[PDB]
Amino acid sequence: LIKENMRMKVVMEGSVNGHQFKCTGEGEGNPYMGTQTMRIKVIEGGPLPFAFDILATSFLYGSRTFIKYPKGIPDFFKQSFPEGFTWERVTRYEDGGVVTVMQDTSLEDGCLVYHVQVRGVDFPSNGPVMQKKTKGWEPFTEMMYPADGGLRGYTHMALKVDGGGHLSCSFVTTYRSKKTVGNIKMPGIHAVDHRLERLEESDNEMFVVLREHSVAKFA
Repeated sequence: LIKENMRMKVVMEGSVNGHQFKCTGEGEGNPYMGTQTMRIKVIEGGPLPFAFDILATSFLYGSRTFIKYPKGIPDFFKQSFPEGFTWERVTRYEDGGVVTVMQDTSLEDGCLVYHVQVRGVDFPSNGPVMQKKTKGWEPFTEMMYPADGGLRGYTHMALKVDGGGHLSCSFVTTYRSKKTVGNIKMPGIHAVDHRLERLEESDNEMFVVLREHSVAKFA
């Protein structure tokens, strides 16, 4: 079901500090090489009065079908099809800011389909997120842990800010299979190294291309 080339489509809706928005994306990648690209438009609530970087990890640090797994580490995500999987996340940001995310991953007529619900609160008004002074995500390692027939994902990420700073951010994600028939071979503890790059942006972040590279390894 997961071919060497797979397309994906994404609808994201939510709010940050009360500012409502909607984004749509489409893209493609090589699930077995862990590489993917997505073109994203802000279709409602644009221009966003906050850094697009806070959303970036939910379209893609939200696309876990595109991880390169070695034979000996079972692939929870590709095994979950045709039904797919969900992920739920809470992210806490240095200096205040909490983002809660719920995501559904489905496969419809050979295309991966993502729905994402985002709610950000308590970002300080004069901070880099609400002032649009962020400079992208550093590469990051997500630790994957087996948890009662799904996976717990743990990442401690650094959002770059203007003037050479970072904001530390902690991501706890629960990945749950929607499989109603069939089996999943469960992996052990492992790591996934991710590189998420924002390229080809428009001036006010109404159009953004994201590129991600995700490779699994022993912990």
